[PDB]
Amino acid sequence: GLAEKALKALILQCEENPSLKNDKDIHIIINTGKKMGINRDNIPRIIPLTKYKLFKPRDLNILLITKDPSALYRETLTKDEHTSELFKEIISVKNLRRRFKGSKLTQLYKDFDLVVADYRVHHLLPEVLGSRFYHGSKKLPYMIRMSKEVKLKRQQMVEKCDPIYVRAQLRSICKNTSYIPNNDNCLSVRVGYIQKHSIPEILQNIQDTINFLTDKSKRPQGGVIKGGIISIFVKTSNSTSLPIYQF
Amino acid sequence: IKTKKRKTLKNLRKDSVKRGKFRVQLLSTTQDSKTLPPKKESSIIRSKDRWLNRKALNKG
Amino acid sequence: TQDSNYVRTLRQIELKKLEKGAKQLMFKSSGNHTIFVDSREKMNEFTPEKFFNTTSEMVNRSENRLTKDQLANASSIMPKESLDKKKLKKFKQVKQHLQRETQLKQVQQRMDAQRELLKKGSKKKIVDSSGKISFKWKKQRKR
Amino acid sequence: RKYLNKLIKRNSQNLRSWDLEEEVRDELEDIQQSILKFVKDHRYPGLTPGLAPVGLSDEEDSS
Amino acid sequence: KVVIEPHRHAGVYIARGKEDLLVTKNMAPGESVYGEKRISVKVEYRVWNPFRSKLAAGIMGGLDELFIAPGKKVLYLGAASGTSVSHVSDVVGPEGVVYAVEFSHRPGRELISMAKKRPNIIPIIEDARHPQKYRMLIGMVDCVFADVAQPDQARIIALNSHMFLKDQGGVVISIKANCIDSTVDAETVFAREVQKLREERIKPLEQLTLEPYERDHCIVVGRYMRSG
RNA sequence: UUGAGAGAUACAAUUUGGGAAGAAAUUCCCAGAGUGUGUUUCUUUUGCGUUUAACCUGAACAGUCUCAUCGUGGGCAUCUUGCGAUUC
Repeated sequence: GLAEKALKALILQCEENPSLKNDKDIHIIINTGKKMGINRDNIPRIIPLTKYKLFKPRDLNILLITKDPSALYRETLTKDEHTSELFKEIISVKNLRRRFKGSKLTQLYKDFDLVVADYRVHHLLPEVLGSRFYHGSKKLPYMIRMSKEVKLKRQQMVEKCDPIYVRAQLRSICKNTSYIPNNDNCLSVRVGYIQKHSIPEILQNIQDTINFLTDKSKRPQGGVIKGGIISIFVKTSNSTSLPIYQF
Repeated sequence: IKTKKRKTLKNLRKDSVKRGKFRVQLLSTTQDSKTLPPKKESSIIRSKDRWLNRKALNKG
Repeated sequence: TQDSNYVRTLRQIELKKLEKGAKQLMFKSSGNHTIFVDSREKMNEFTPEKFFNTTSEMVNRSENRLTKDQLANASSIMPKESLDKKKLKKFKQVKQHLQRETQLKQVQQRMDAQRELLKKGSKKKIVDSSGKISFKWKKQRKR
Repeated sequence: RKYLNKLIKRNSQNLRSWDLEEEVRDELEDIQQSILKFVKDHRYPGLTPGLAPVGLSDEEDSS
Repeated sequence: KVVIEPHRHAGVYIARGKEDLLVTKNMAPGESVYGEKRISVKVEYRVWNPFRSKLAAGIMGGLDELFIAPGKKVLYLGAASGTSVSHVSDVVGPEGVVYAVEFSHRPGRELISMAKKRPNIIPIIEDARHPQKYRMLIGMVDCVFADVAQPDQARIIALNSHMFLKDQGGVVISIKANCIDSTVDAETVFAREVQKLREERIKPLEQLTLEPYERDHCIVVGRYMRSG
């Protein structure tokens, strides 16, 4: 129950403090003992929640970024009934680099809510995006395999898509959350909204997250913890640390 | 019921029990082997009489 | 032509090493193993143990069936982890050699057809509608 | 009697441990048969962690 | 480094070394027949290949009562190249002897060269089909091995059964289905063959297919029982 | 969705035979065997509909000249990134 009292302390101090109202998320920061192996790129790997949802694709504004020609992409995703109301805007990379420059990029950041791009263009994406999006780790775009078809060696790649599959993929990544792999010991992960759900949801959230990150299997995503997790601190971006689970 | 006792007629009549990897069948009786010409070939005689009474000639 | 020679030489090398391997090796047999008897009651009463008078594992082994009276590994160094490792190593080496041989003969055949593609005649290119490229010569006896 | 069968059993243990194998002999069965007879890319390895292992419930369901 | 293990039958040893192997105590050491290797432990020991020897396919196929022993006399119908028959001379050792027969003349010369070297083999170089020409020189064999591809195996083996078989004796035939009939199924052809021998007084006991060595060969082990 | 038969089974219960502990009743190693449904594989039968089907063959690539091979240069790194193989 000490965890829950500390969460009560955090949320009530969030109510009183003028700065703490103006940032509206909760981050769990973990310190373990050992440094982690994989170098820090910027592919946010996802983490599942089992009992509690977090956000809705029918609740956030979405940007999609394509391959080059984007014609069948835009028209099919617009016209075929599973994604007709989903994405705010679809645009290709070349069209983006032509269209937005500097202050226009900052206006994009101010306006749009969550960004997803094709896997085959994520590697180049942050260079046209710059580092205003790449301040820290909130608005990191994800990557989505569009066609449910795989390119073998020495064979021409087939173009297709399906709104079915892309809608399921967005509903997964918007239901549950994502973390970033590092090299140093300390790490951070966004968990939950202060009003969208409550303290039991947050505790169950933390339990499932630490369980999925402790589990030995599912290794490309969930085997991130090496050594023992020392402690978990709950904090906002502008609040302070509250210590739980110290051993 | 009586269907399964028809199959147990097959059971009392059959001559091959497998014991896992191994198998035992026994030697047919001398008087049978000596005082009967052996049985006919079902597949071959069926083939020849099928060739006779095929549908390609409108017999009957 | 010298390339076809070199690849052929290495292919024969691998073939002979595979044959010497198969000669020095030892497999295990599993075929139809029937046993006759004269009574159907004695047949239904047959038991492999009560016929061979051996143990469980001696019955279940077929490449070696010594009776208990004839039964009437310490020098072998760690048979639990080492000797099975070496048996598996020999058999995996032979499998590797066979696979290598198949690869080599494939490359040799492609190179041989290409080498024959250079001499004489009247050639004709077809595409086998699976997607193969091949040739066919005109009906033309050389002098 | 039990002693006779004991000497026998010792011999059986010797023979068994010399000869037998479990899954190693199965691997040997694989090798012997062949001797006597998942979403990744080829060029992009960041995808196979970066993807989302989507749920058939999150597909078929309409929220 | 290598250890031995004796077999159910005499003369037969399984060598447990760097690989398990089927081996027999040599008669004379340091002398090859078909380019095989050796192993010693001092005692000298000669391999068989279950491929190139059909009885080698039998032993590691597993046969309960093979009627070979050291001090006996065996008949071998079909000793081409002399390999398995020189090996059978090995397993009967010094005291026993084998009478091999053969008809084609290239393995004839090969077997007679092995007869020049090894004593316990006595060769007869005839067509098998008229046993008078070797009942002048053979008397009262104990056991019989028959690997002849001719389809009248029953006739030729019944002939040598009436002529030379020891009473209550042991006989082993090999059967190639794809040589006798070459269209139909293995156990079918086998049952027909052992029917032939049963009518020809040979009481069979077991048969066994040699699967991972041969293409649908089997061997039939039986006895000669109260017969002349 | 006409019959018959053969085999692999998965599970559910059933059961032979050797070793081993058992004062004993009972239990554990093994090699098994039969029954229930289910998963079939194959053989075969029955009816109905149908008379061709498939592959080859001769003077069957080629003036918008074709094809083989070695080389030169260019795109495709938002990827057919190309195997002694044929990226275009």
